[PDB]
Amino acid sequence: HLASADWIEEPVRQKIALTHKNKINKAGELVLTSESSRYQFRNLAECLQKIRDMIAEASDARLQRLRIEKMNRERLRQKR
Amino acid sequence: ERLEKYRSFERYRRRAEQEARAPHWWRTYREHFVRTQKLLERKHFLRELRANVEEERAARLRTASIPLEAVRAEWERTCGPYHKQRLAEYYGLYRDLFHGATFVPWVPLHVAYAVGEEDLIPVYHGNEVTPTEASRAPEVTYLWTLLFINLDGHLLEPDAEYVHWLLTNIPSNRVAEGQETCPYLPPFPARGSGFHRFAFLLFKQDKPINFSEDTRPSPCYQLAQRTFRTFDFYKRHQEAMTPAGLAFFQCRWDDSVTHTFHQLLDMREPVFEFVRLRYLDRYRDSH
Amino acid sequence: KENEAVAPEFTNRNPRNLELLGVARKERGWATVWPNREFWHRLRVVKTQHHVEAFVEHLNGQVVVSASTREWAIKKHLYSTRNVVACESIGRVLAQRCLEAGINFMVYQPTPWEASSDSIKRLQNAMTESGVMLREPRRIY
Repeated sequence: HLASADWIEEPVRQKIALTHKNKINKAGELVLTSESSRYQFRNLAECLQKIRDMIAEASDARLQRLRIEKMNRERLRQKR
Repeated sequence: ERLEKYRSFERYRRRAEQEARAPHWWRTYREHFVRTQKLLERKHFLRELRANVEEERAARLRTASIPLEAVRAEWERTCGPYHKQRLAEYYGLYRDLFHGATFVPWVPLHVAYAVGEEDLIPVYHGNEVTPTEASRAPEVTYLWTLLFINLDGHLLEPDAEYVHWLLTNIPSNRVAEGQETCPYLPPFPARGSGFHRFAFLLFKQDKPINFSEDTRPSPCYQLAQRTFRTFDFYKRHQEAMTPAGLAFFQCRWDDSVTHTFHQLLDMREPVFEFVRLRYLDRYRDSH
Repeated sequence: KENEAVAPEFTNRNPRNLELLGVARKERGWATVWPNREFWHRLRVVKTQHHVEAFVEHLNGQVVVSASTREWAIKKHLYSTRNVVACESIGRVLAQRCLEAGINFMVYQPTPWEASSDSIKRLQNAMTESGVMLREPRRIY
């Protein structure tokens, strides 16, 4: 669980969530899987390395368009 | 000079696009991926308009203007029904509702959702109205039969659809006299399914027919009994039903949708989203 | 509660469900031809010798909104079918028809000479004030 996890400092937690929000499960847990080798520990080791990279690396237009289309809808909403 | 030269690029582009539309021996994208008296009276007015110096003065002064409202009413009367069919067909209502049967509408059906009492939200063809704005039954202005559908609002079966409210034996324009076969239900579009198209159908009634089969308990909050098919229902009544009016809007998910699913539908909110050495030397690259 | 049962997958059939959502595919081919095809709808403006017409066409090639000065309603209130104001009026009429059709977004690709035309610029000014967007939303991958 990225947000609840207190070992990660709060500034890093937000930055990790923004960059890797796609990897956060519906439960809120951050799920990462590679399985790039036939050895489980190497697969785990690859997972471990990514976390270290994620920790180190971590350490709106959409809203405007919705207003524009909503404004267009209101003007488009004229048959009274 | 012998070869013809289009004096604008777009003319070639439009001609090429028109050329591409027709099939050709050479490969193209599409193949792989695919009364009189009234007019004479009208013309007399046009000559008068041209003669008017004031209109000419505005044109040279580039200050002339036109009233949109006046044009809109005239357009509906003249060729509005034909454009009405295009929107319905483009959205796939005919294929989904009548299994491909196409009808030119003749009654200029118009619907709007009453916002309290001050104003009423229009329902255009292809309109966008939020489910929060559909908590109430809409006003319809145009015997007769009036029917409501959520074409893609069904949550379990693709072909099936649900009725919002169905009125039968509508006399002339007044709709309060129609039999309330189906009680009104607010829209309940599933989250993550985007825009659901709801079509409002008006059918000419040659003779009054009691649709006891289509009568539903009032109030009814069961989806199992709301499910129906337009095609078979229309086929059963195709003899006395000829569609002439249309009105349809698109709705997204909204906070009211949660209320509709829980308060009266009394079920969980539906959520969906489209999803886009020796022994080991042989296994590894090294060997 | 029996009602609580919900199907695993939806059965949305609306043709514009993905297009309105933004997930629908945009033409990414025609790399050897100009201009880009990454538009769901396009504005086609055709000025004839005596009439000015503006159309909005979807990728499938079916015009959904068609505005023409030859139409009786507009012309009776329009002094001369060919004029700068006519382009403004047809733009507002096309917008109103765009308002009628429910289409809010379209891609316009004026030519160098057409773009320089004041009538087309005023027509675009009519479109922007009416809310019709000359730029469509980007597709969602």
